[PDB]
Amino acid sequence: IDMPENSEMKSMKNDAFSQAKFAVENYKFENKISSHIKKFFDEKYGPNWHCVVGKHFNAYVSYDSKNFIFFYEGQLAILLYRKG
Amino acid sequence: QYKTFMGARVLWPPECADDILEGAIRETQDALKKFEIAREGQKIAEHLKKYMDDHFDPYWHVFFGKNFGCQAVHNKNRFIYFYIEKTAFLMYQTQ
Amino acid sequence: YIKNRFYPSKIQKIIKELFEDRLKGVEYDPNNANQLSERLVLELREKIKRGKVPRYKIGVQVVFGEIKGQGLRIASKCLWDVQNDNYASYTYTSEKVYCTGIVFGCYFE
Amino acid sequence: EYISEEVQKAIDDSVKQVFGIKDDSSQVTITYNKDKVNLWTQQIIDYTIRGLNKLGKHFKYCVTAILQQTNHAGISVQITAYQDTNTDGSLIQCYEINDIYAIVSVFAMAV
Amino acid sequence: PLPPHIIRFNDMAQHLLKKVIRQADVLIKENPQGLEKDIALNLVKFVKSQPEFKIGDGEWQCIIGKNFGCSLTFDANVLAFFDLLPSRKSILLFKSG
Amino acid sequence: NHEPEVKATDMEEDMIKRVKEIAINAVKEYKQEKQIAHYIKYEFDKIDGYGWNCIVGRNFGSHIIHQTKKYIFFKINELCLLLWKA
Amino acid sequence: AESFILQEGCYLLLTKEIPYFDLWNCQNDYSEKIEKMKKRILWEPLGKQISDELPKNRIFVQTGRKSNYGFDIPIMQASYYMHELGLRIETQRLGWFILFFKEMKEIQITQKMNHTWLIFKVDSNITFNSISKDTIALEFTGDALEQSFFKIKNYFEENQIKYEYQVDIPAIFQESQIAKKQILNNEQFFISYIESKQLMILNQMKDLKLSAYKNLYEQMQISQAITPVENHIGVILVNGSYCSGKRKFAENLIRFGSDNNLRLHLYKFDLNEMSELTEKSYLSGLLKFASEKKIQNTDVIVASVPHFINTKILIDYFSKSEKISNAFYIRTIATKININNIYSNFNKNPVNNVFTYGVEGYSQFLLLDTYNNYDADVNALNKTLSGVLPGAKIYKIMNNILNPALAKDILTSITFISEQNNLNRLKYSVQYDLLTSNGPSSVVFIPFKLPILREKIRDLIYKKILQNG
Amino acid sequence: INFQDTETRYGGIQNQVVNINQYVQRNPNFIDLDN
Ligand SMILES: Nc1nc2c(ncn2[C@@H]2O[C@H](COP(=O)(O)OP(=O)(O)OP(=O)(O)O)[C@@H](O)[C@H]2O)c(=O)[nH]1
Repeated sequence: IDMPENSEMKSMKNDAFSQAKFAVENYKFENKISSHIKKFFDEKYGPNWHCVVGKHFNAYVSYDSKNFIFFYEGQLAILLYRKG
Repeated sequence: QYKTFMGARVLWPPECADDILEGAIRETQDALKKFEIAREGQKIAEHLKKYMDDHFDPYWHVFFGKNFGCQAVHNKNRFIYFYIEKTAFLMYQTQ
Repeated sequence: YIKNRFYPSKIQKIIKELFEDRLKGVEYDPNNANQLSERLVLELREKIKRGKVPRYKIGVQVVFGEIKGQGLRIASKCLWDVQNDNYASYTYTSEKVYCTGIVFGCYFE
Repeated sequence: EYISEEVQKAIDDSVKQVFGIKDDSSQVTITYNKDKVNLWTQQIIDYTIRGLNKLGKHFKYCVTAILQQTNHAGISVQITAYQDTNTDGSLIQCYEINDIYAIVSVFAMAV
Repeated sequence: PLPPHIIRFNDMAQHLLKKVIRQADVLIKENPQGLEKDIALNLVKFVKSQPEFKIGDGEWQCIIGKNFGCSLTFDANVLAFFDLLPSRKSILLFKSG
Repeated sequence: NHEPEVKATDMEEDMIKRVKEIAINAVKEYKQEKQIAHYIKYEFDKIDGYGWNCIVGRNFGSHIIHQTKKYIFFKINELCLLLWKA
Repeated sequence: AESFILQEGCYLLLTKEIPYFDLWNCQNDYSEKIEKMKKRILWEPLGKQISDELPKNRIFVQTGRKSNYGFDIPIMQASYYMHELGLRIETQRLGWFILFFKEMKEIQITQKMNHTWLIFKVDSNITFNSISKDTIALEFTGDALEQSFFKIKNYFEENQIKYEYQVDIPAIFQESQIAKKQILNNEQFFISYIESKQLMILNQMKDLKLSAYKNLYEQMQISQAITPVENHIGVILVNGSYCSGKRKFAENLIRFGSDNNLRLHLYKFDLNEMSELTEKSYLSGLLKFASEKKIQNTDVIVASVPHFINTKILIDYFSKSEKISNAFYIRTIATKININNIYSNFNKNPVNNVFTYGVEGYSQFLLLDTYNNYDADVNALNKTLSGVLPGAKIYKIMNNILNPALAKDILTSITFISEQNNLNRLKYSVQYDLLTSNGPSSVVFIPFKLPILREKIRDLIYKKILQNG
Repeated sequence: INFQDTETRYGGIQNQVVNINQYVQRNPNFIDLDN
């Protein structure tokens, strides 16, 4: 229902979905999931990212423009954004 | 083992400075108590991060709720993680 | 069993206000330097007498000198259980002076 | 159940064995260096505490050290404790070779 | 009283630094938007002007940043590096050796 | 990982290549900013006398001078390396 | 038809980038039926889903052993059209084809690749059934991912047919050749070999048999190195034409005891022997020094060769003479060039052997000495030297001053013994030819004890120099 | 727990001013600064 945006052309927006859904099935604890998403996105694009996973949580963060992606993945919610 | 503190359950040995810790520990239940309730969401964490940026160093992130979990890099010795009455609170700084 | 505990920021403050108001940008006169240390060391000890730490044991130490295009290293190492015993320290330098005080703490038991 | 003179002997053993050389030529070949000072400080303290742990005494120690480059600046070193009359104590020592002015300050406390 | 600040590393006599602080603060207010080029340009062209600051081996350099690291063969007399607390800009001033 | 690339430069060809080689070696060897700058500075102080200056980072701007044929600013994998003489 | 080069061991096909096999489709009759698919009527096995266009998508048809030979079917560009149970693929090269979701035997998908892929197997392939090996990979890109790949995934769930994830790169992508050039995104070794054999033949037709074969390729993978000889003596020479300023540089070097060598033996000259030296007597001189000082094996020597002796016969004697090799070996060779002494005459002309002492094989390092020289001229010279000598380590000294890092780099670095330079120096025998004569007539010395007013020295330096032409 | 006691001591070091070869500042010095 909510989809905060990022850069154009689906360089990044397209990548995150495809990766997240390998991630959700392949593990059970959030630890390996968030670690896996962050560990991939550091190698591909940028030097320091931040990721959150869960069914329910409040949050409010500072970041770099057009690098904030938030999406409801299945029952879970996944949050991702660069910083640093 | 989540040792008890006069605020709430905090994982020890602490990975944050004592003054910063005490500030967080007292501000959370003060700010909850005075004119704030559990029904409201974002407008808490709003105030918490504002309070930290006013006095302490400028760049903070706050995450709290009833279920989540994260890995994250952060400035050295600037990690606050605590439960209070089955509610997880997490905060950290980045340059 | 340690209900009351030693925290670094308190002594950090305490030494902070002691040093500036007492030193007041003084110069390094040889005839009085050693004994300058003697007054303010005991003054310090008096302050930590009201530092609110019953069993923590207080091995004060001070350094006082003049900087003259001069390189210096001062460092220390500890032997204590982290859960209880802890330390604190402060430095303070003007254009030609430097005074630095370290305070130990060991919970008696 | 100790004697502080023996503590001083152990410290002297450490410092002399580590850098101190009987023939006085290499200690001029080893002057104060900006690069090497860190290794020297950490190595001195580590070897000294190794010597201190060779002692099986149940007492409880702590260490401090100072390295001054030249005599011109001058310095004051002072101790003041709050401890036991019977067993507790402290110790100091000053040390010199050619252009290195070293000091050690130790505290020994019971339990 | 000076505007508040943090001295990470200074080597010139304090008065030179005081002048630097006052001008830098008023300028940073004067140019609160744009690029840090302009801050460097204006700061140099002021600093290059005064009959003070007479002695120079090479000549003036001013660098601004929020994240970097550096190695510099500065002239042994003059070098400064500090930060302006409202904005937290790490500002570096020296003469080329 | 990727090769370097000059975003702004003033050098001769043979001298562009040497800084290429040394930047790759420096990043392969050390892992910290002041260490990188210190190493490159030493290498070009060995090869061309005294008076090199180098600033490495991710966020900075500059007003400087140099000798006319001795300035370069190039980027490697989102790292901005600036180098100049005098 | 084809055109190639064939040298000795291997050959090079000049034209390989043109694919051996390619085709196009010239029959529209069947494609027209698919092309025109009216909307309002539907046919069940396809479904009815609507997708405007899915451009920029790639199709790979796998080929087996024939691909390794160089015969392969190329990668097609294509777009897709989606329906509830089928997929209408538009290939630019081959037309409109139909994919039903029952044909797939096994399934894999990969997150490793830069774009998301979908591999599967089908019994009957679209192309010639004879050559193909009946596995098909379809890439998805851009909007296709959200629009198609994920809907197909839902279909797989509902049927419970097994879908697998492959972490590593698929084997078939590694098997082929066009696969290699599309996943990535030798000849210079060929060129180096040809020029190497040209130079070796230039040395001597009879003696140009160092490797002269596939053993040369074993030198390509000779990167890893190791060598160290104990109980011997490491010499660090210093070449340089006359009036290059080598003696005092060597003395500046010997003062470096700080490094981990710590003990090193000077070599000391004086001018009166210096007149009467010869290549042969040199060797005896070093042996005499070794006996005189009772030198241990660890320590090293700093000897400064005059200009008149020629290093070629010296290396000949190092390798040939028994005793010398029994107790001596060469660490490294340094050199010297002076900008002020570059030219022999006022008309541009070079003094003897300036740009032949720096050859890559024989002299490791090249140093410039400059005093009171404008910077621009020095830089121009830098370019000329780099041009004359293809590869050399050029530094810059100002009036014989040593950076301590340079001193460490010189003193501790032994690389001359390494076999790589041992073949390199043979590659460059023709260029490093030095001709010089030593004799009573070539160089002479005259003792003289008397005082001299300076004006007539100016008479000499003016008249003899201007009229020397 | 009443555990009063007190002590003192002093270190110090020899004094000597040479001032013959004195007062060098290596003029083209180098340092390494970061943020
Ligand atoms: N005074 C002066 N020195 C120079 C000049 N050009 C170069 N030099 C320096 O002086 C040295 C020149 O060497 P020479 O004057 O030929 O005498 P040398 O140093 O004994 O050289 P060798 O005869 O080979 O041993 C160089 O190494 C430079 O360091 C110049 O124009 N004037």
